[PDB]
Amino acid sequence: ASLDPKTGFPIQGGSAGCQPMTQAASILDKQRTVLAGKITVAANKVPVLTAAVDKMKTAKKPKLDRDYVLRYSALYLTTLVDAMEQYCLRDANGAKAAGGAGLPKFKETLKPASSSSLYSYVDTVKSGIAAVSAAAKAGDFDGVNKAAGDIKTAADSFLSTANPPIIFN
Amino acid sequence: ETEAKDQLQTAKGWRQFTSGWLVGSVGGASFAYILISNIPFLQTAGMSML
Amino acid sequence: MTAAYLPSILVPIIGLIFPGLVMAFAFIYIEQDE
Amino acid sequence: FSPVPSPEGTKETYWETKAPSSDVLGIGAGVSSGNFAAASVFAALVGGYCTGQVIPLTVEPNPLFLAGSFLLPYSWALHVAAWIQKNNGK
Amino acid sequence: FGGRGLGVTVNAERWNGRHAMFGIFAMVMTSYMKGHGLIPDADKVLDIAQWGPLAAVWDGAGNGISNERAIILIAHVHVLVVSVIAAIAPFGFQDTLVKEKGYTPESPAGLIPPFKTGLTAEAELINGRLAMLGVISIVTASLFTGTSVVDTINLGMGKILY
Amino acid sequence: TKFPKFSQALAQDPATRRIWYGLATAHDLESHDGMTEENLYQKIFASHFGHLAVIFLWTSGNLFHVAWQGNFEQWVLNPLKVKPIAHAIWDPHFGQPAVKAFTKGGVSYPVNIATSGVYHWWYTIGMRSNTDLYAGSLFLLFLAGVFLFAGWLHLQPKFRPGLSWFKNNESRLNHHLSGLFGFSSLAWSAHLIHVAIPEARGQHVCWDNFTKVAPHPAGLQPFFTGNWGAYAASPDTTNHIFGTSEGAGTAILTFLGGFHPQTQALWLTDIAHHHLAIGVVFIFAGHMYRTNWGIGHSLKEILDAHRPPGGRLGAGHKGIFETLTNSLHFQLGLALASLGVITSLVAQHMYALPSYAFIAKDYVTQSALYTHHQYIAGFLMVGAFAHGAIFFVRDYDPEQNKNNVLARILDHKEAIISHLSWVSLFLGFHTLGIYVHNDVVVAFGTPEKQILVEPVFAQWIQASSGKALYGFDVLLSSTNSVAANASSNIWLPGWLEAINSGKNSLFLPIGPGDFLIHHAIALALHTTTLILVKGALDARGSKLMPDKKDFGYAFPCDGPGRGGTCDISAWDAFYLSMFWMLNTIGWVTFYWHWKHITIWQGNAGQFNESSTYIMGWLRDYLWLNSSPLINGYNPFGMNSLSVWSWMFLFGHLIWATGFMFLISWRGYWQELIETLVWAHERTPLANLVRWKDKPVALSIVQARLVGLIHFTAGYIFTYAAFVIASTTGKFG
Amino acid sequence: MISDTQIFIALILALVSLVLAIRLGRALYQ
Amino acid sequence: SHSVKVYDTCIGCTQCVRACPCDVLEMVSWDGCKAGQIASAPRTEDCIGCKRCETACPTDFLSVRVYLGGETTRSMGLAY
Ligand code: CLA
Ligand code: CLA
Ligand code: CLA
Ligand code: CLA
Ligand code: CLA
Ligand SMILES: CC1=CCCC(C)(C)[C@H]1/C=C/C(C)=C/C=C/C(C)=C/C=C/C=C(C)/C=C/C=C(C)/C=C/C1=C(C)CCCC1(C)C
Ligand SMILES: CC1=CCCC(C)(C)[C@H]1/C=C/C(C)=C/C=C/C(C)=C/C=C/C=C(C)/C=C/C=C(C)/C=C/C1=C(C)CCCC1(C)C
Ligand code: SF4
Ligand code: SF4
Ligand code: SF4
Repeated sequence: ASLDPKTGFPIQGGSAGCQPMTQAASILDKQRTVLAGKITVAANKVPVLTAAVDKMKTAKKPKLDRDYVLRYSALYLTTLVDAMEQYCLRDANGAKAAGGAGLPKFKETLKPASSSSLYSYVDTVKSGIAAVSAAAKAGDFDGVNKAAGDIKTAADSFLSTANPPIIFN
Repeated sequence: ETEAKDQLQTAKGWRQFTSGWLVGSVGGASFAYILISNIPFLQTAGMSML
Repeated sequence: MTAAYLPSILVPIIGLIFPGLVMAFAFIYIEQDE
Repeated sequence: FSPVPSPEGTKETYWETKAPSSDVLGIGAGVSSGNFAAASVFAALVGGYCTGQVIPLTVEPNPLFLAGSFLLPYSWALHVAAWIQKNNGK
Repeated sequence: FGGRGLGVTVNAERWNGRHAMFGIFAMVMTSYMKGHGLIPDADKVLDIAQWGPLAAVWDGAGNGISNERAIILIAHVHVLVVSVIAAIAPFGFQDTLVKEKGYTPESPAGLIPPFKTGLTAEAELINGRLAMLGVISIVTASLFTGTSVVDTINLGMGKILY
Repeated sequence: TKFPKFSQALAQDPATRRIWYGLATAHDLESHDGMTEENLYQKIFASHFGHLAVIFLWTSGNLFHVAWQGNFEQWVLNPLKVKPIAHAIWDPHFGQPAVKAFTKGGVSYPVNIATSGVYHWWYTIGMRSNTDLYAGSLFLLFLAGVFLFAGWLHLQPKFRPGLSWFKNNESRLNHHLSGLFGFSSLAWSAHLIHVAIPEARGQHVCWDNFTKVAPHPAGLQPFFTGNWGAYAASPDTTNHIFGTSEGAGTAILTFLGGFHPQTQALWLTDIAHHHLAIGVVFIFAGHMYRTNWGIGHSLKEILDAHRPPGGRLGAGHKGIFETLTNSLHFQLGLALASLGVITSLVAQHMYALPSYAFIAKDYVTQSALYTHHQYIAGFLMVGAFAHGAIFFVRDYDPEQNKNNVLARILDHKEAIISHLSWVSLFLGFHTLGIYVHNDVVVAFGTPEKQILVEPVFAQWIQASSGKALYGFDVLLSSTNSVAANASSNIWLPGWLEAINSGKNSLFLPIGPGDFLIHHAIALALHTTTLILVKGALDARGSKLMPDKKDFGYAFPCDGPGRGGTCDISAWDAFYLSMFWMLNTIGWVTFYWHWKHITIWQGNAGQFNESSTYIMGWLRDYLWLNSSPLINGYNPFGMNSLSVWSWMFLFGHLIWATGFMFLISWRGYWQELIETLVWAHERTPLANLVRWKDKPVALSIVQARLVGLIHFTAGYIFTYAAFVIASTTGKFG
Repeated sequence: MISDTQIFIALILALVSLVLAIRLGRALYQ
Repeated sequence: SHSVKVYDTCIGCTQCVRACPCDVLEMVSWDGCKAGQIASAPRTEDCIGCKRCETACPTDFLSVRVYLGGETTRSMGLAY
C-alpha cells in the first residue's frame, strides 16, 4: 500500500490479484513502482543530511563539510531528480518510455519529461540541489538545512499527487 | 546387518541399545530437572542449609 | 539490519548442524566398505 | 604422452649450420639477402627519423610518424633475416 | 543411504507428507493463535540478561528476539524432541523413518493413489502430497505478494481464523 | 574400505592412515588408479570451472555481506572518516561488553571492520549504493551457476573435449591473449570510460541510461576521425571532489601521471587509458599464432629454431615444446612462477601507486593488502619450484630432452646449486655480520662506529625517475635531460609532483637500514631458491640416492643406511623451503610495515636510526607496536582489538604446536599409541566400543606436512593479528 | 538498503548454485 | 605390500637375508656372481619396510631395493 522507508520495496499486499499469473499490472506500472521506491529511498535519506549538518553546526569550532554535502548531493539528490524525471517521462509519453521506443538512446523521439503534470516538483528538487551546493560553498549551515527540507517537501508532494501503484508481484 | 539382536555387538542390538539410551537419557535428564526444580537444596550447591 | 533474523537462524545451523551432519555422513562414507 | 598437435604447415626448423634454413623466415623465405639488407637500412633510417621527429611527444602527435617509428625494431629483425639469407646463398 | 528409504522414495514422500499436514495444521493454528492475541506478551523482546547471547537478533529496535517467536520455536522444539525419540526409538507398530537396509520398498503411488475414505495409507499419501504442495503454495503466495505467511493463511480461508 | 575410490592401495589399508592419505592425495588426479590422459585433462577442466565458481561465490559473498550488513552508503558519503564494515557478528559466545565493543561503523550491531579494501575498490569503479553492490552479488551468483553448469556440461559424453583440443597451444594462446587478457582489458576501459569516470564526476550512469548518456560530449566522432587527443581535452581539475561534479573535466583518456590530489590515487582517466593501451597491445599479441587461416607462428617452429649457433646452449629448445605441452607440472610451474612474480608486482605497485580512491589513508587496509599479497606471492613462488621438482620426477624424459636447455641445466646442477650455496652464504655471513656489528657497537654506547652503507644504487634509480632528495641530477631529476624533455609534455609534471612530494609511498626515502634489510631479503630469496633448486635438480637423483625418481616426489626417506637419509625427497626440500619462504615474507612484511608505520606517524627517522641493528627491530617494532594488540583484553576490560588479541595468541599456539610434529617423530608416538590400544582393549565398559580403523601414528611425510601447516598457519595468524591490530590501535 | 525479498532472491540463486555445485561434484567424482 | 627387488649386481654375500627381521629374503642359485647365489624376495607380504637389507648391502648401489607401497596390518608392524 506504500513503499518501505529505507529499502523502498512494496510493503503489504493489503481481478487485480497480486499473484503473478493473475496480475493485472502493466510492466509500465511495475517500472513506476520501481521508480517511486527509488524516490522514497532518496527522500527518506534527507533527514540523515539534516542531522549531519546539525552536528557540524553545534561543534566547538564549526565548519561546513563541503565534501560531505556535495557527496550526499551527488549520491542521493541527483538520483532523486533522475528517478522523478523518469516517472514524469512515463506519465507524459506513456508506454513509449517503458521500452516501447526501444533501447534508451539519444534522439529517442518521445515526449519530454517536461509538459508532465508532476514536473513542477522536479523543478523544485533541482532548485534544492543548487541551493545545497551554493550553501556548501558559502559555508551556510542553515542554507543546507532549509534546502534539504525543500527537497523533502517536493518529493513527498510528488509521491502524493503521483499515487503510484504498488506492485508486490 | 545380522538377524540376531540378543547382543550389543550386533547391528540390531546396537540399534536397540541406542533406542534405550535415548529414552533413558531424556527420561533421566527430565527426572533430574523435576527433582532440582522441586527441591530448593538441589537448586543450591548444598549451601541452602548455610 | 534487514533480515536480522537470518544470522540467528543460519549461524547455528551452518556452524553446528552443517558440520555435525557432514561429519556424520563423512564418517559413514569413510568407514563403509561397499 | 599423446600426439602433440601443431598447425598445418608446421615444418622442421632445428638447425646446427652457420645459418638456419630460410624456412624460419616464414613468408620471407624467398626474399633475397640484398632485399632484406636494403629494407633493413631503409627501415632503420625512416624508423629513426619518424622516432626522432616525435621525441617530445605532444597530445597531438603525427600518427604516421608513430606508425613509422615501429620500423626501428622491425629493422633489427630485417638485418637478422639479411644475415640468414646471405648465408643461404640468397 | 538411498537403500534405507531416504531420498526420492515413497517412504520419504509419506514422511514429508505427514510433516506437511502437521505443518499446515500448525500454520493455521498459529494464524488463529496470534490473530486473537492468544500468545502471551507476543511483542515483548527477550532480554539477553536472562537468556544470553542466543536471544540477540540485531533488528535496529530492541536487539533481541521477541517472545512470540521464542514461543513458536519452543513448540517446534517439543515436537523435534518427539521427532528424535521417534526416529531413534520408534514404537513397535509405527512406520520407521530409516528402514532396515534389506527392506521391500513400497510401490510408488503413481499419479493418483486409489481413493479410500478411511484412515488408509493411500488417503495419507494423497493428503500429504496436497499438503506439501500447499506449503509451497502459501510460501510462494506470501513471498510473491509481500504479505506475512500468517496473513495469506487467513486470507485464503476467507478470514475465518481472524 | 572404499573411501579412496581412486586408490586401491589406500582403500585396503586397515589403519587411520587411509583416511589421511585419501584426503591428501585426492587432487593428485595423475596418480589415481586407471587414469588415462583424456580423463585427466577433462577432470582438471571441470574442476577448474569449480574453482572459477568458488572465486565468484566468494566475491558475491563479499558484495552481499557489504550490501546487507555494511555501511557502504554511509562510507561513500564520508570515506575518510567512516570505517568500512565487512560483515556483522552473530556470536552466541559474546558477552555484552564484547557486543558493545564491536558496535562501531555507525551501526547498531557488532561488526568486523574490513581490511580488504573492497570499499575503496567498489567506490572507485562506480558503485554508489547498496542496490548495485547487491546487483553485483546477484550477477556473480548467476556467473557461479553458469560456470558450475559449464563444469558439469563439459563432463557429458558429447561435450567432453579431446586431448587434441586441450593441447591446441596456438588457439588457446591466441584467445587468452586477445580475448581473455586484451578484450577484457579493453572492456574494462569501457567500464571506466562509461561508468567509473562519469560516476567519479557525479553523473550517475547505469544500465538504465548508459546507451543514452555519452561518455564524451563530442562522442565517438573524434575517435572515428583520428582526433584522439580530443579525448584528453579538459581533464579533471585539481579542485575535483571525487564523486561530484565540482572540479570535474570531460576527458576520458589522459596520461597526466601522479595522483588525483584529493583521493591520492591514480587518475581514473589514466587507468582507463592504461587498459585501452594494454588491451590493444594484448589483442595484437593474440594474433601471433597460426590457427586455421595460414597466418601466424607455430610454437614448435619458434622453439626449434632458437638454438644459438655458438653451441653454448647445446640443442637449445629442441623438444621443449613437447615437454611443456605433455607436462602439466611444467605448465603449473611456469604459471605459478609467473603468477607469483605478478602478485609480488601487485603488492609493490599497489602501495606505491594506489588506484583506489581514499586508500593509502586507510593504513590498516594498505598493510593488510600488502602483507596478504606478499604471502600469496611467496606461496605461489615456492609452489612453482615444487611443481618443477614434480615435473622432473614425473614428466621429464631425458631421451626426449637430449642436450636441451633442460638437460644442460641438469648437467651443471652442481654448478648451479653450489653457486646458490655460495651467494646465500656470502650474503648471510656479511648481512648478519654487519647487523651484529651494529648491534654490538650500539650496545657498547658507540652508534657512530656502526657500518651504515647508503643504498646509492637504488637512490640513483629513484633519482633517475625524478626524486630530487639525493641530488643525483640523473635523467628525470635533471631538468635539462633528454629523458626529462621527452616526457615533459605528457606524464612528467604529474610524476615529478608525485615522486618529490613526501606524502605518498612512491619511491620512499631509503637509507642504511633499507640497504641492510634489502640484503637480508636477497639472502632469503637466494636461500629459498637454493633449497627449492636443490630439490628440483636433485629430484630425480643424487649420490646419496641415485634412483630417487623410482620412489616418487614425496617419500619419507631411504632408511638409516648410507649414513641416514631423512628429508632426502624433493618434497622434503619443498618442506624445508617453506620455512624460508615464511622467513623471507616475514622480513619483507616486517620491513614494509615498520617503514610505513614510522612514515605514517611523521617519524620516519625512528626507522632510519633503529633499523640498522636488530634490537631496534625487536624493541621499536615488535615490542613497541605490540601494546595496542596485547591490551585488546586485560583485567580492566576489552575493546574491539580483542579478537586480534585472541588470534595473536592463537597463532603462537598453532605455530608452537607445529614444533611438536617437526621435532618429535614417529617411533615415540607409535609406542604411545600401542599403549593406548592396549588400554582401550583392557578397559571394561569401553572395550564394547571398537575402532574400525586401527589407530596408528601419523606418517613421516604426513607429520612433516602437519607440522608445516601448523607452523605456517601460526605464522599467518600471528602476523595478521599483529599487522592489523597494531595499525588499527595506532592509526599511523 | 536491501529488502528481505532481495535477500530471498539471493538465497534462491545461491540454492540454484548449490544444486549445480552438487551436480558438478558428483560428475567430477563420477 | 611393499615391493622388494634384487638386481643382478648382487654378489651373493647373504648379508641382506641375515639382516631381514621378517624372513622376506632367501638365497637361490645363480651363476651371475662368483658366490653362485642371489637374493630373492618370495615373502614381500611380510616385509615391514625396515630397509635393514639395504643397510647390509655392500654393493655401491644396493642390489636389494625396498619400494614402500601399499600398507597392510603386516607391513605396518601392527600387533593389534
Ligand atoms: C563464499 C562466500 C561466503 C562466505 C565466506 C560467507 C560467510 C558467512 N555468511 Mg554467507 N552468503 C554468501 C557468501 C558467503 N558467506 C552469499 C553469496 C550469500 C547470498 C545468498 C550469503 C548469504 C548469507 C546469509 C543470508 C547469512 C550469511 C551468513 C554468513 C556468516 C555465517 C555463516 C552462515 O550462516 O552461512 C550461511 C550462508 C548461506 C546459507 C549462503 C551460502 C554461502 C555461500 C554461497 C556458500 C559457498 C561455499 C564456498 C564457495 C565453498 C564451500 C566449500 C568449502 C567448505 C570448501 C559468515 C560470515 C549469516 C550472517 O550474516 O551472519 C552474520 C546469514 O544469516 N550468508
Ligand atoms: C560455530 C558455531 C557455534 C555456535 C553457533 C555455538 C552455539 C552455542 N555455544 Mg558453542 N562452541 C562451538 C561452536 C558453536 N557454538 C565450538 C566450535 C566449540 C568448541 C571450542 C564450542 C564450545 C562451547 C562451550 C564450551 C559452550 C558453548 C555454548 C554455546 C551456547 C551459547 C550459550 C547460551 O546461550 O547457552 C544456552 C544454550 C543452550 C540452551 C543449549 C541449546 C542446545 C541446542 C539448541 C540443541 C541442539 C541439538 C544438537 C545440535 C543436535 C545436533 C546433532 C548433530 C548431528 C548435529 C550456544 C548454543 C555453551 C553451552 O553449551 O551452553 C549451555 C558452553 O558452555 N560452546
Ligand atoms: C576469448 C576466448 C577465451 C576466453 C575468454 C577464455 C577464458 C578462459 N579460459 Mg580458455 N580457451 C579458449 C578460449 C578462451 N578461453 C580456447 C579457444 C581454448 C582451446 C584451444 C581454450 C582452452 C582452455 C583450457 C584448456 C582451459 C581454459 C581456461 C580458461 C579460464 C582461465 C581461468 C581464469 O579464471 O583465468 C582468468 C584470467 C584472467 C582474468 C587474466 C589474468 C590477469 C593477469 C593474471 C593479471 C591481471 C591483474 C589484473 C589487474 C586483474 C585485477 C582484478 C581486480 C581485483 C583488480 C578462462 C575463463 C582454463 C579453465 O579454468 O577452465 C575453465 C582451462 O583449463 N581455456
Ligand atoms: C682453505 C681451504 C678451503 C678452500 C680453498 C675452499 C674453497 C672453496 N669453498 Mg670452502 N670450506 C672449507 C675450506 C676451504 N674451501 C672448510 C674447512 C669448510 C667447512 C666449514 C668449507 C665449507 C664450504 C661451504 C659450505 C661452501 C664452500 C665453498 C667454497 C668454494 C667457494 C669459495 C668460497 O667462498 O669459500 C667459502 C668458504 C667457506 C664458506 C668456509 C671457510 C672455511 C675456513 C675459513 C677455511 C679453512 C681453513 C683451513 C683449516 C686451512 C688449513 C690449512 C693449513 C693447515 C695450512 C671454493 C671451492 C662454497 C661453494 O661451493 O661455492 C662455489 C660453499 O657453499 N666451502
Ligand atoms: C636464526 C636462525 C637460522 C640461521 C642463522 C640459519 C642459518 C642458515 N641456514 Mg638455516 N634454517 C632455519 C634457521 C636458521 N638458519 C630454520 C628454522 C629452518 C627450517 C628447517 C632452516 C632451514 C634451512 C635449509 C633447508 C637451508 C638453510 C640454510 C642456511 C644458511 C643460509 C645462510 C647462509 O648460507 O649463510 C649464512 C651463515 C650463517 C648465518 C652462519 C653464522 C656464522 C657463524 C655464527 C659464525 C660464528 C662463529 C662463532 C665463533 C661460533 C662460536 C661457537 C662456540 C661454541 C665456540 C645458514 C647456515 C641453507 C644453506 O645451508 O645454504 C648454504 C639451506 O640449505 N637453513
Ligand atoms: C569444494 C567443492 C566440492 C566439489 C567440487 C566443487 C563442486 C567444484 C566444489 C564447489 C563447491 C561449491 C561451489 C559450493 C557451493 C555451495 C553453495 C552455493 C551453497 C548455497 C547454499 C544456499 C542455501 C542453502 C539457501 C537456501 C535458500 C532457501 C532454502 C530459501 C527458500 C525460499 C525462501 C525462504 C524464499 C523463496 C521461496 C523459498 C523456496 C521457500
Ligand atoms: C624449478 C623448475 C624446474 C623445471 C621446470 C620449471 C617449472 C620451469 C622450473 C621453475 C623455475 C622457476 C620457478 C623459475 C622462476 C623464475 C623467475 C621468477 C624469473 C624472474 C624473472 C624476472 C625477470 C627476468 C625480470 C626482468 C626485469 C627486467 C628485464 C626489467 C628491466 C627494466 C625495465 C623494463 C624497467 C626499469 C628499468 C629496467 C631495469 C632496465
Ligand atoms: S629417521 Fe625417520 S626419516 Fe630419518 S631415516 Fe630413520 S626413518 Fe627415515
Ligand atoms: S646383500 Fe646386497 S649383495 Fe649381499 S646378498 Fe643381499 S643383495 Fe646380494
Ligand atoms: S625391508 Fe626389512 S623386512 Fe622388508 S626385506 Fe628389507 S629387511 Fe626384510
